Amino acid sequence: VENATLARQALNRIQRSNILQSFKAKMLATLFLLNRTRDRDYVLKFLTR
Amino acid sequence: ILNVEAMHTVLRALKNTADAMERGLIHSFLQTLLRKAPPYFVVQTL
Amino acid sequence: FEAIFGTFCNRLEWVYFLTSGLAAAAHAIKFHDLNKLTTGKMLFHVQVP
Amino acid sequence: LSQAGAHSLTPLSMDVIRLGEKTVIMENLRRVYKNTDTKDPLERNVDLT
Repeated sequence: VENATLARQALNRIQRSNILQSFKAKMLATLFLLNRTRDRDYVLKFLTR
Repeated sequence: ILNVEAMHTVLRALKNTADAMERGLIHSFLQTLLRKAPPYFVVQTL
Repeated sequence: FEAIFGTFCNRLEWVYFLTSGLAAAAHAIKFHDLNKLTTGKMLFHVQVP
Repeated sequence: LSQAGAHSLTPLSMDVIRLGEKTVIMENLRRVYKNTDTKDPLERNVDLT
């Protein structure tokens, strides 16, 4: 949902490279929620996301 | 059922056509707006 | 002597599928002859904007 | 050119903001562009050297 793509849309090389870069960022950035932080607004924005 | 399917197809095609025409008018309006818009720093300096 | 007091059974707490919130996840219909189907696929008359 | 649009009004809900006697409409365009085939022209590419 961060990069505008669907199932029927074909993908270029650099688009998938940015997909994998966001994978490598977000697998480490938000792996564990209740282990790292306990801010109310962050968990609320997580559930909204 | 073939007349039913043809009528259903042409009505959903024309409805999608009208809504896509409206979306394209929105898009061309936004394109003209972003073409005729300097950024913040230009008008702030001015 | 020795005393044996009131014996206690486990009064089982019941549970139903439509009572919990997971029935708000799906739309469950009841079919009467499900074993007769080889396979059935559902079509999606999907338009694209 | 201002002889157009007289006697025609309707109420409609959209969010405003108050910035020092300036009341501004605020409105995003994901609703007009979700499940589409063209990227939204507000999603811009910018070069830096």
